[PDB]
Amino acid sequence: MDSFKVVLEGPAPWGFRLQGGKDFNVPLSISRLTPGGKAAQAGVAVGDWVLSIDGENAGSLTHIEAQNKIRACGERLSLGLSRAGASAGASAGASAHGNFAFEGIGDEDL
Repeated sequence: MDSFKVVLEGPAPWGFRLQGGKDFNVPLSISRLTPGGKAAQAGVAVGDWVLSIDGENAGSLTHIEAQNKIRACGERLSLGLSRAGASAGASAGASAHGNFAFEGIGDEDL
């Protein structure tokens, strides 16, 4: 699989989430990604497999830690993703109706 990187730098916050847990022998990946959001600008899509955060390998950090790595960002955030197989998908037209899933979240949101 061909790996790649994506750095998102901007004034406003991000609009994506993360999950998994290295400590729990679980890989890190994006939980949710708002349509046309900040992360989307860089070309990120929910489902991808996270390899590193803020230019630092996330193979030593846990789920909760992974978040702090992003929020800690000050100038720019550099994340690394890879080509996943049958990860997941989404819908764009749904936006027209207002198909969202953001509410009572934040603990993991970024």
